[PDB]
Amino acid sequence: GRPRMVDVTEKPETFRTATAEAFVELTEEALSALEKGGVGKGDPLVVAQLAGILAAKKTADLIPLCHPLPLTGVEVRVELLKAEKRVRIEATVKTKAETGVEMEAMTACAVAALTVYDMLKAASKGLVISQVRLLHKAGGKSGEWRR
Amino acid sequence: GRPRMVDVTEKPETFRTATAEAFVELTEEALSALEKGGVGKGDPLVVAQLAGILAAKKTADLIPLCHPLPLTGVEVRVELLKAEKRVRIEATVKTKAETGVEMEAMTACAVAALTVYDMLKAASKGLVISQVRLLHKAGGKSGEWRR
Amino acid sequence: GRPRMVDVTEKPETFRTATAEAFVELTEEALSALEKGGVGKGDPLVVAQLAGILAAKKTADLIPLCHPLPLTGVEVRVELLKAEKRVRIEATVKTKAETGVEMEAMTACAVAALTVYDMLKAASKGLVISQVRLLHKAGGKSGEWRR
Amino acid sequence: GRPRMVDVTEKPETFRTATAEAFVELTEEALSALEKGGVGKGDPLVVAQLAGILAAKKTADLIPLCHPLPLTGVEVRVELLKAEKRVRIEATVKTKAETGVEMEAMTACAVAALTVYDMLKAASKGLVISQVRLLHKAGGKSGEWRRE
Amino acid sequence: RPRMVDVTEKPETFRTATAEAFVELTEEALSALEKGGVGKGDPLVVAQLAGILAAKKTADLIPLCHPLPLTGVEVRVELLKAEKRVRIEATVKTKAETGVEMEAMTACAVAALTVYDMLKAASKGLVISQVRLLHKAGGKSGEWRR
Amino acid sequence: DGRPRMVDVTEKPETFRTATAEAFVELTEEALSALEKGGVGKGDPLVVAQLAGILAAKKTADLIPLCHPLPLTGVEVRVELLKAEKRVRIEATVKTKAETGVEMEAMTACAVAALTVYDMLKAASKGLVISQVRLLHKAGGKSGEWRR
Repeated sequence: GRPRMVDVTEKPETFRTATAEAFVELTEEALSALEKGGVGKGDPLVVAQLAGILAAKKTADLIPLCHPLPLTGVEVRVELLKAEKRVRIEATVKTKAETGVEMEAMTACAVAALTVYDMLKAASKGLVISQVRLLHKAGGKSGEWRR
Repeated sequence: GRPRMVDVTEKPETFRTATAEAFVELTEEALSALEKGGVGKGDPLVVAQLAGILAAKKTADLIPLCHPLPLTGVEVRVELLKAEKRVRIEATVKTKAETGVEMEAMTACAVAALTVYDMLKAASKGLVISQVRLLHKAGGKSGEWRR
Repeated sequence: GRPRMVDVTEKPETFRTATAEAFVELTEEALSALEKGGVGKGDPLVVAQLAGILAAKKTADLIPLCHPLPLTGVEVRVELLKAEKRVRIEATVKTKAETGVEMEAMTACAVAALTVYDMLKAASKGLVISQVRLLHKAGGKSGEWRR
Repeated sequence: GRPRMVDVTEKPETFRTATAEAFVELTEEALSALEKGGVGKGDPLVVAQLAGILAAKKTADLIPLCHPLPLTGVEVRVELLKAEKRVRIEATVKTKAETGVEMEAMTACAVAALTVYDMLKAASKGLVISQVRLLHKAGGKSGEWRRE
Repeated sequence: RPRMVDVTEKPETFRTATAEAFVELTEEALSALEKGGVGKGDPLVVAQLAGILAAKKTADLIPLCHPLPLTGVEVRVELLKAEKRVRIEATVKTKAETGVEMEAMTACAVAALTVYDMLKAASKGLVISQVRLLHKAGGKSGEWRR
Repeated sequence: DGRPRMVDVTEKPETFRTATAEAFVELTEEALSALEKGGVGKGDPLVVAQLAGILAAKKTADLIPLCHPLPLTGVEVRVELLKAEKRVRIEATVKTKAETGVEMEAMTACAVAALTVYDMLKAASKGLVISQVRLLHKAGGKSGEWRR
């Protein structure tokens, strides 16, 4: 029952993809600050979107048993859903390897969300990262998965 | 709109503390796997708890405008709330500095949550991380704060 | 002779600051691409500016004998000098320590320049990072130098 | 202009190579100290050459949109051009991948140059890193390229 | 001069390596270990995870080491009470152009260092007696064992 | 508890700390022979290892889970060949001004320098052994001086 990096040595390298999303719940004082350009640290969404891409590459360094893999693609979307006072984040990671990139996609979303928080923290300490969840995955033995 | 790493050279040095929490909602399959020791990768809670502490230390590397700071204390708790079918993660970070440690606490919880996910991913890809939020903080200009 | 991280343990801690700059020479093709918004990878200046801030924090990990130290302030500016077909980067770093932060400022500028190259090389592989040089530094026994 | 790590998933993996160079212009005092063995921190060229190799491997961590890839070869040369009062750095990186390694070669040279600066700034803060540029690349769709 | 040996034209093949390391304990460190540590947590559990993490960080620690995609990592940290010794074993696997001996060695060395960190409050004299390779396979030179 | 934690030292004073460790690499005849020739073609083993040690001291917090990250104020590493003994000796002294010791930084510096010696010579002999990584001295902290 001890920790281990699962042996995937005898698995073929195949096209892999994963998509996840996360949301940041906005207060009124954070929504208005966001529309005016932030709290003085710069564009919250721009900094968070790039932070997501970087995070995807740093996933193996953050998740102990995660496999170090070469990434062939990373897309990150950070948008304001004004009607919901919510910030939606989506990330898709791709690779050609023996194991999936769900952690990379999830991590990109979680860190981008953490960055939105960092960029609006001044206006509202109570902002909440609500859900971080997988939306899609394809490539491995189990094939395609849809939320 | 340009990103900036807020200058804190001209700022009061005080004792700082921040506490955050996060949750991972489990499916029946994941709960069962958890109670049996995991999916074969090791104890989900033990590995996630350690991941949280490591993440606290890597915060400045993940959050673009976060200040690199010496951390004097990090406590992380990852617990199974059986009846609620969810795992609760709590993290408290302390330091003596010119800037707060809310991001270290938030990041610790987010990465611990992501690790719980990685450790149970095989049972259910649909597990959800949510409610990553700050619970307490003190030492800043804004003073004491509690959810 | 033998490499060493200079012993500065018994040196008094003082305010430290350093400013450096760097330039990236552009071709007409790269300039044109820049004004249209990039080559398809995104805004070259925006990405490079953040890369610079991040690079300042990673300095000690890149320069072998550099002293690791908490930074209290990081400012990075990336500007397009159109008629000159040049991108200028400037960075100022601050802290309170026993050694200077010249490297952090130099590194921030260099990596930002490297990122500008990455964001535009698809247009022209021959782009050149012309210079990376110090402009100012203060602190320590021996302060106050300016080019 | 939204940032993105270009999708190269379906591109075939091929042998890639890239070579770049950089220079550090010296002052009389830097040159003198360099010839004496440094400023007391150690041999500037030796530490810089090793720093360049390490830098190549850290390229993806420094350049936001760069693809993390497995490097299969890294050569770095750091030499003093006494007459020109200049230090020349050259680096050739290789890999088996879907994208080129121009960034790794450029980064290796830039960081090696930064390290030379670090190893001699105690003698002269005015040293200048100049001409970080690509000299050659090959292996991809575009084919061969060389600075003429 | 230093170089990352060019293995671009070498074929990708299954490669594996196993190494081990020991940490000699004092009576006081053993006593502390048996009681759950010095207050920082379970020494063996933290050390075992540190070893896996170390395997992944090998290329960043060993200058001329090649960065490669690891396919498997196993680490075991056991207390040999009577001997007053903690034994660490690690096996790394991959499909690459170069071996993973460094990954296995580094995993054992860092796990041992972590055992030291987790118990040094009880005794500063703890010793990492040795780190050595036990087996490797997959390369041009094929199989090797101590 | 028995659960991991980065010990709370927030209220402790920031004092001058120092630590010295050593490590050895036992050589085979082939490795010893390779060393005297300048290595196995990857470069000077002792030179690369010495730098690796300094770099390792700085990466200690990133390698040891519960170690406190702190600003190092000094790092010295020596890697020497003890011919008659058929082995390489490594010693490292680390310094800082903090609330916790640097025994880990000194121990890690020696361990990684040793691993690097192995990497730089394993082509000659895979049976090289890293023996005795141990602390020799440390001062600062409530416990005071301590010497092997």
